[PDB]
Parts: sequence; structure tokens; C-alpha cells
Amino acid sequence: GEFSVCDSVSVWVGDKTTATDIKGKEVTVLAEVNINNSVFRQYFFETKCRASNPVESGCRGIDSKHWNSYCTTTHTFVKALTTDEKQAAWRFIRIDTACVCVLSR
Amino acid sequence: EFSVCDSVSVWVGDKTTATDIKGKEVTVLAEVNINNSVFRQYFFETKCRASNPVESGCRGIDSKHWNSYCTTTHTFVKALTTDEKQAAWRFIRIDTACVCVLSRK
Ligand SMILES: CCCCCCCCCCCCC(=O)OC[C@@H](O)COP(=O)(O)O[C@@H]1[C@H](O)[C@H](O)[C@@H](O)[C@H](O)[C@H]1O
Repeated sequence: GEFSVCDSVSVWVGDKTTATDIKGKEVTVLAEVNINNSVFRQYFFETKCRASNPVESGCRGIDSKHWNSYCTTTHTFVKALTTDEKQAAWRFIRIDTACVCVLSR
Repeated sequence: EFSVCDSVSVWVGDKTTATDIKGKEVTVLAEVNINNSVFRQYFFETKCRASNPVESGCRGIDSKHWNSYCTTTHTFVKALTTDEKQAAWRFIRIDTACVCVLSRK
């Protein structure tokens, strides 16, 4: 009978094209690799905020009196086959992974 | 500005155990040696620094109405693994954020 402080929405992404790698550069993701008609697809599991303000006080369950709060997406790093158009390689790329509550006194 | 739960982030290069996307417990092959080329699987994980940042539970929570604690959440990354039978690439869950969980008092 639990509530999250922030409302998430997850999807699978099988068609990712563009991304930022762990070094802050913009890279292209190779969705599929076709080897002798055997196809390897890259899928990513992303979680994103629904609203930045679920409740109107910002986050849910916050002591609205002392703090203001909002909901916001944070990322993690996932390895992925990529190019920078100079080179094809596996690069840790940045991935939306959760919705978290940020405080402001 | 300030987070409701505190995070800690680690690069894990020696993973052995994991749970795949089907709930099966699988072994991770952290290190593969081919000819004289070693392949070490690297993962970026984020865990809770504490389940109770403040005594109440999560920081900032309306402690009157609300019970709360901090806990990890996960994405799914492809990892080279084994169960009893076969070696393969399986989606396994890895910790990626620390979020606050509510419960009505
Ligand atoms: C629906 C059915 C789907 C079936 C799923 C099948 C998918 C099979 C995919 C197999 C691809 C394996 C691969 O081809 O992956 C190699 C590639 O990931 C390794 O490259 P890299 O990460 O750069 O290697 C590290 C190095 O291990 C480490 O020691 C170093 O410290 C790092 O600096 C760095 O060099």
C-alpha cells in the first residue's frame, strides 16, 4: 500500500539513434547489427518522470511548509555500440533511469 | 537544492551474481579471455547511501502523515552470463538510483 514520492514512466527503446556518451560528446547509436541475416537489436530500458509536479506542491508527501520540491529525471550510464563518425565502438552512453525528488528550503 | 535520498555511485568490474529480466538468478562472466585479449565487463551502479538519511526516513517528508524510507531502483543492462545450462547475453537488473517510498500513517 505504498506511494512513490514521484511518478515514473518506463519504456523500452529499440530504435535509439542519437545520444550523449560518458564524455559529453554527441554520438550515434547503431540500432541493429545484421550479420549474415542474423539481426542483433539494441534495446534500452528508460524510466522518465511523468510530471515534474505530481501533486501541485511539487513532489508527493513533502513537508510543503519547509521545502519546495519538484520531480526530475536522472540518468545512468549504459554501454552501447555507437559511432562518432570517426569510429565505431562500444561507449557508455547516458540513459534516463529514474524520477527523483529535489528539495529547496 | 538537495535530494530526498542520498546516492552513492560505483564502477563494478567484478560482478558475479545477478538477477535476469525473467527473475532467474544468473552468474555474470566479469572477465573473458580470448587469445591474449582480456574483456572485462564494466557496470555503473548507484545505491542508497542510507535507507534513513533522517530519523523520520527520507529527507523533506511530511513525517506527520507519512512514513518513508529510501531504496534502490534499477535499469536492465545486457550482460554476458550463465545459468546451469548455457552462456548467453541476458538482461540483468543493476541499481541506478535511490528513491523515497511513502506509506500512509
Ligand atoms: C533477442 C535475442 C538477443 C540475443 C542477444 C545476443 C547479443 C550478443 C551480443 C554480443 C556482443 C559482444 C561484444 O561484441 O562486446 C564486446 C565489446 O563490448 C567490448 O569492447 P570494450 O567495452 O571496449 O572492452 C572493454 C574491455 O573489456 C575492458 O577490459 C577495458 O577496460 C575497457 O577499456 C574496454 O576495452
